[PDB]
Amino acid sequence: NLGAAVAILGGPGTVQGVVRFLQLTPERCLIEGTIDGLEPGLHGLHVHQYGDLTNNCNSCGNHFNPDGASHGGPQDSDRHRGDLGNVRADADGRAIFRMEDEQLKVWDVIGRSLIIDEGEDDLGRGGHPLSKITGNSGERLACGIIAR
Amino acid sequence: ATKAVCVLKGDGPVQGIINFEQKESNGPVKVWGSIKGLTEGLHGFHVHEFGDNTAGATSAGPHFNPLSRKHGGPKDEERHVGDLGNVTADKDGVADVSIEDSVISLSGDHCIIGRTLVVHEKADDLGKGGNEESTKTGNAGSRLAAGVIGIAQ
Ligand SMILES: [Zn+2]
Ligand SMILES: [Zn+2]
Repeated sequence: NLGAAVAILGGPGTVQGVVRFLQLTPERCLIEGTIDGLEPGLHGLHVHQYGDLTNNCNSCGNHFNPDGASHGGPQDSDRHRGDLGNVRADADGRAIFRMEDEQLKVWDVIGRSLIIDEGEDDLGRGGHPLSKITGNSGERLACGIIAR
Repeated sequence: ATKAVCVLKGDGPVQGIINFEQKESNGPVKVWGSIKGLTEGLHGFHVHEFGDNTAGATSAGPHFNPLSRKHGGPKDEERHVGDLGNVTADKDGVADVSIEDSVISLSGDHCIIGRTLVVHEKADDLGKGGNEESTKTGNAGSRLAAGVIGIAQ
């Protein structure tokens, strides 16, 4: 194994969940989690560069972007390392998901933050000034530090 | 990294913020912050092995002890890496914290980023209690508030 991690998501609201990370290979990282308390629909999921929870989720910073890339969806090669796309919450508000990522690596995100947003990540395709920056996903709902 | 932060939270009134900073490679790490809601006196102040708090103190584990040594105080040579001694809460419950340690680090095998920082119920006896529990937790007691050490700007 080349690294494992877990992040407990919490915020000043009903959103809360647990997401785990496992570096299967040097070039493939498994991400699985369950988040409750969400509005039914798509919600953006991103790794931010600072695990600073001193001000809700606002002190966590921008999307983890060590290569200086533009915002994108998981299938775009030009994307922030922390760009994980959207996850969908069912009618009951629960979002169960499982994905592999070929750029995000566990050892490089230990101590950073994982945030889920209130709206949909437009994957850089929304024709909005925030599309190439954040994905125009709105407010941050819950966050948590990627722990060892 | 050069800086780290941790927000201590718990089921009781114990809560605070602890900052970390290291300006030299494998050098000293300044640990400073504030905690409130404590009982007046000395309280254990340790870094545990894992940041996983899905099960609370069970998943956080023992003191961060990569060198497989017995419990001690920060000034002792036989200590856990996560052994940072006690903090002092005044008569109002506020614990103005300021520690400097070079066994911990913000890099390398002794890196504490991503682990759990816990303020405990009782005072750490620095591994000098005579019983075996002193060689494990210093009889510091239960967890009052905890948090994950995350990278800060
Ligand atoms: Zn992004
Ligand atoms: Zn110890």
